[PDB]
Amino acid sequence: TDIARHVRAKRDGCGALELEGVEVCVQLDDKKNIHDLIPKQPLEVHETVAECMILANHWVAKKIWESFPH
RNA sequence: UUUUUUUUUUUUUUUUUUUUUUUUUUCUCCUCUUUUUUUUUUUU
Repeated sequence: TDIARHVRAKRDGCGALELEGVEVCVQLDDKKNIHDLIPKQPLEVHETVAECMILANHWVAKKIWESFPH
């Protein structure tokens, strides 16, 4: 939690653009038919893991660029 | 006291052959309406 919170702190002091999409989820029972629909949401922990893997993939891309130029 | 005679089941067998699924019609034909076309993002 703390690590993610403050990786967020930094890379928003830089300043990202965090926006959203109109996404909905669907549950299907035994009969395979629509019990109900439910709008889904972005959760704190989604943001945490999103930024952890952003920074990860970022260092990855750095490594592989300085490692292979063209 | 009533003798004698009037044929019967066609003859024949020791002939060659080098093709081939099917088969033969039916004309030109008015697709109705918020749009440029949305798009990163993350959790599978």
